[PDB]
Amino acid sequence: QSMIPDFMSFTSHIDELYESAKKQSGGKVADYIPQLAKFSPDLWGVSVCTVDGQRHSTGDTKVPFCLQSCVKPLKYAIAVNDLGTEYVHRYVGKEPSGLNKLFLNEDDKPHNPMVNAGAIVVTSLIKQGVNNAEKFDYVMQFLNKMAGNEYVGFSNATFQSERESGDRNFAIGYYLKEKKCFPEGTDMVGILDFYFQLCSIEVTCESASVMAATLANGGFCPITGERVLSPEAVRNTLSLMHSCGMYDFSGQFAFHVGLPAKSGVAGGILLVVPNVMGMMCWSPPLDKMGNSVKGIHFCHDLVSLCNFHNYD
Amino acid sequence: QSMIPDFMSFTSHIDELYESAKKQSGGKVADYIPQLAKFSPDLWGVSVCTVDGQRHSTGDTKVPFCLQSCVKPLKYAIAVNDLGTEYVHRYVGKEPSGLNKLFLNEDDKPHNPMVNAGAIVVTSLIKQGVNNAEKFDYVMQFLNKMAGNEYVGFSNATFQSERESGDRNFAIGYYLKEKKCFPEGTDMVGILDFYFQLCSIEVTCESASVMAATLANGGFCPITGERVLSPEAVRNTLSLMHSCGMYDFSGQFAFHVGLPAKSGVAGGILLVVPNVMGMMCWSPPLDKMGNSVKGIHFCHDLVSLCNFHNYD
Amino acid sequence: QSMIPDFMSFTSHIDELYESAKKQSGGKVADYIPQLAKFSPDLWGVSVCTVDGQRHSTGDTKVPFCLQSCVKPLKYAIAVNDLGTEYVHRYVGKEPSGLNKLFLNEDDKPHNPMVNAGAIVVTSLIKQGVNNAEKFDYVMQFLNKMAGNEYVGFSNATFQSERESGDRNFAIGYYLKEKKCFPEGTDMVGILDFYFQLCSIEVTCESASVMAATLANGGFCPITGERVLSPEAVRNTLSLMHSCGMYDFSGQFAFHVGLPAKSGVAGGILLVVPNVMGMMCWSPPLDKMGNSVKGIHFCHDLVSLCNFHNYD
Amino acid sequence: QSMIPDFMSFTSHIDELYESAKKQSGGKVADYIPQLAKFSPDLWGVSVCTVDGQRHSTGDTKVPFCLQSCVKPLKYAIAVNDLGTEYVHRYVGKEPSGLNKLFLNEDDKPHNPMVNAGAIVVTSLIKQGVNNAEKFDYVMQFLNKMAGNEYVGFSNATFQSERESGDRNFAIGYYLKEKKCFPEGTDMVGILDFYFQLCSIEVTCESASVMAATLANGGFCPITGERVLSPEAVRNTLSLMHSCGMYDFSGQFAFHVGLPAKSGVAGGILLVVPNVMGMMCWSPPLDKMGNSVKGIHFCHDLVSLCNFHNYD
Repeated sequence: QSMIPDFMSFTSHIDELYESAKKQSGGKVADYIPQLAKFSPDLWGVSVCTVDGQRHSTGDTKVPFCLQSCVKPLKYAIAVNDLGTEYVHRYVGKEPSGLNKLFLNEDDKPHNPMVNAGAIVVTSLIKQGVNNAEKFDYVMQFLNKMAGNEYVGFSNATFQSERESGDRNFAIGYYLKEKKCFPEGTDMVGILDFYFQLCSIEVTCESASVMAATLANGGFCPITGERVLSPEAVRNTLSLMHSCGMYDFSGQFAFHVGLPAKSGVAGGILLVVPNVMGMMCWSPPLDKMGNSVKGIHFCHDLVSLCNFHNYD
Repeated sequence: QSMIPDFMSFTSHIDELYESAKKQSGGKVADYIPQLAKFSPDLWGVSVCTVDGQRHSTGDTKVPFCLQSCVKPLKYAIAVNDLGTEYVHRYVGKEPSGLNKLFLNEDDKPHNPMVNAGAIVVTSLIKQGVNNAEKFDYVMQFLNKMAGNEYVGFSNATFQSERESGDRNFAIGYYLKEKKCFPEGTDMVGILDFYFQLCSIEVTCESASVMAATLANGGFCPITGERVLSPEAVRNTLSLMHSCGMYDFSGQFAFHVGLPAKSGVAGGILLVVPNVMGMMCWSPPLDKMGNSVKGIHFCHDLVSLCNFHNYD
Repeated sequence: QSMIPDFMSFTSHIDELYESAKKQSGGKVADYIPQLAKFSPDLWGVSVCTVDGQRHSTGDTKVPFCLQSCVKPLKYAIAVNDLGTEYVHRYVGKEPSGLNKLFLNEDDKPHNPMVNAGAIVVTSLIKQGVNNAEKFDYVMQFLNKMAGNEYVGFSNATFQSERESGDRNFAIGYYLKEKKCFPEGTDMVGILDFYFQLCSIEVTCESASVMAATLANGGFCPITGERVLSPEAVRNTLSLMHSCGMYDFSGQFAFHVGLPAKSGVAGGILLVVPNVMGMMCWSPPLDKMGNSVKGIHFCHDLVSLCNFHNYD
Repeated sequence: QSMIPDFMSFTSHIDELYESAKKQSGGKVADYIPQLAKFSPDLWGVSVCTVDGQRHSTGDTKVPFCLQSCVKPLKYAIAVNDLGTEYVHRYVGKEPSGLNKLFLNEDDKPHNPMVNAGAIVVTSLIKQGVNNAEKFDYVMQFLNKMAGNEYVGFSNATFQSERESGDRNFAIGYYLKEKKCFPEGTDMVGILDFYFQLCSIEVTCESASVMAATLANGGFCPITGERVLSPEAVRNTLSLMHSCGMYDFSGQFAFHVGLPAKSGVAGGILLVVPNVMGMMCWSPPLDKMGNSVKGIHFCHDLVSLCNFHNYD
């Protein structure tokens, strides 16, 4: 409950950590598509939004960037919220996979919602029946509520490039169709289209931190008081972000940082400190694992300083 | 050189083995598409064609059926014949894979030409540049020469069903595209189309046995004297049929039968006894491994009786 | 901080859950050795020990049983406590493995301290230099402090049976020696002996719950006020128990229960509710995964009722 | 039947190939034990022994060296010869494994007799009941018959070093014991001892080539006319040498050379040309795969020149 004693002083520490992370210039900006290669390796922003509704930003916190995989926890939350744990998990697993890297697990289901095959299946469960345009509007609405109506855009350029370039996602798409992993009567190619769109949704560190804070606040948006996601949805999302949100670094991350988080190839890291605050770190240069270098650094420092680790 | 002493007497033994195999009624006729489910489980034919040009058939040896995977050795032979060992193998491996069942190997190449991913890549190497209609005519011509101009048809029904149903081959198709496994400028979807057509080519035990005899005769068609395939092509094809031609039964088959062979889901088994004869066994009911039950039985008996095993 | 409002009332709920679990009669009592087969499938005990020092038991909470794998978290805590995170992890990983089931990971290290290969390596790090008798006394002392000097015995019968029967642990032992996984100059066979002894240490639900409470209390024994383990040791142990403490059920467990726990083939389940209490459930009949049936049931019920899940 | 036209001229070609291979100075002499590191990288010998009984040697063909893995085909032949295909294969598989590298396969049996786990199991089947000294004498006798009584020694130094250093073979030993892979009442540690001895048996290129010729001659020693191995034994051995005799190079070897062969860490390569001749190439420097560099080179050249490939 009693988060941080003095928020203003906490703010001062965020800035120090931010400054320290700024010195980390390693990594490479994703470049499989021009829309990602465009970004400057020097962009670096950190936005905080407590359960209180208190805000604080430092760095490039108003420059829009694509959620990419950061959207995975979000659409999963939405699915559980509208369909419940039981139904959703008839189509997707609940744990980290081994590491080469099969699309399905022992039961012919994607290992979890945080890997592509999983996110693709989860995408096929949301608002079934209506057209893609409607489904897309539906999720945008949902993301707006989580962000307390702050910035939520869309990158058509990214969407177009992701589609006419995601051969691997199509491989996954057909494979899942082959294994009957989708709900009866699913238009697979149409689902991949919806999936590419969701990955192309844009946010800023500021609006994203509010989304994170909503998850940190048991499903209530810290700046509107509104209930956006069901308790069940939030807990599931957090559990999976804890164990599968940082790609191949998930294990190390859970051990050293101990916080629910989710990274994206755009350089973002959606971080959550349960009952305390939500955060969004962003910096285009990624490491071998695919996580934002400055972001990973900052997260370690934050936990070592404020003792935020799940088991402190 | 000195094959079998008396061919007429050998013929009498073929009939006995054929009759013995006829008692084996186990297995299930493939049924993932209606064109295969249609077949009667009782169809059973065995055609022999020696290096001499001597023929002999017993059973349903004139009922057309699709080559399916039996065409894999054949198109591979063609590729090596027109492009040479070195070039072809820049795109496909030369050995059996482990067993779950990755599309690519350590070097991002399909393990060998006998598995789907391999056959698909091999298909992309033949007669590059021309349209599919032309490529198809080209291979048909080639198959005719191997069969000494005997029956070589095409099943449009099978082709159509294979296409609008091969989700797994499409998964493989996109995956290979993703890993840059095809030659520069390959139209992947167009290649899968050519691949489905090749699998739909029809033969009879009689015309197929002539094809096998051509491979048994170092590349010369036993009934026309013509050189159809280069020595290099024939040896490669035989080596791979020896180790990867019977799906997951390849190991057992190489150990107990010791002959170059290739099975197909239609129930066919293209068998080759180097410098002696070519054969084609056919019977729709397959076992767990996917091989023709009567066919597998007959092959074991043939080797136990005539001591045809590679190492006798 | 504010654990449960009224402990006496909480006690009443424990008894209800205990009674409910009692109806679950499935599973099989381990029987690879007679010392385990001896146990009655009806034994069922649950002991609670809060951070306050408040106690409560129900069922067979005074019948001694072997820790078996339950000792893994405990000796790991000890290693980190005396050697620090960095040193210990030069020899053992920090995450769940895939699932067949290799002894080592990508870096030739046991995946984590909760699997046999890991526990064996961890065992080789404790009190290096002294003889086994001394090492054993050292750990017993440590376990006594964690249990606030309550019951901590030893089963010579189990120890003897485990040794002259653990062919697989010996396979692991030699393999690790082969891969130079032990500290310079380690007597491998001697280490396996120490390992078998540690698995043979006996506790009761009551003394074990105190051990769990010590971990729940940041390293301080709830009934002596003494500092037994360093904060670093406790946090590491808890993180790994969260992700690797329930064998192949770890994933499901982390998702549905969300609590640090560790099971043992004797039927015990060391459970920990951070900053609230420690617990020890015990019931010999195990499920396919190897976890106590009644124990697994009880744990699910406890979290569904008291909302103890890490992310509630 | 009609091997090579003129043997004397063939001899002249062997010398040319031998000379050509001599220029290949790559590779590293095994050095996990001093008894192997001792060898000069320049040693290079090639001995030929036809089915006729005609001999020819070039290079260091009288310098003794350990069979090491070259003994695997030989003891397997012996097992099949005394127990028959059926019995032997209740304990060991018949095919190449995948590639990390599990000790057992799907049925809990070593994949084949050519890998360590397999050879160890095969070793436990020979002359059961008698003591190791007797078993050893028994196999020595057998090897003498295959070598037409030519050089067959023993390296006690190698044996001692292999034992007090084969941690991995012990891991395999205990693992197999754990999976009940040995015949009822097998003294596992005693079997590993017999296994280390068999690997320490010494031969020269000359005596080994005679052993190979015996296999090439359907089980009859070319220089004594005696029947040493049953036809069944020889065919099985050859089939497995064809597919599993060159470690991880087996696939490539079967494709490009197409001859039954078996390599050893001492630098030897037991080669067999069915119904023509037996050979033994030896040169201490091995490649990444573990095969003799000069040996591999020579074998390729031999087949390209004399068209000895199984499918020429």
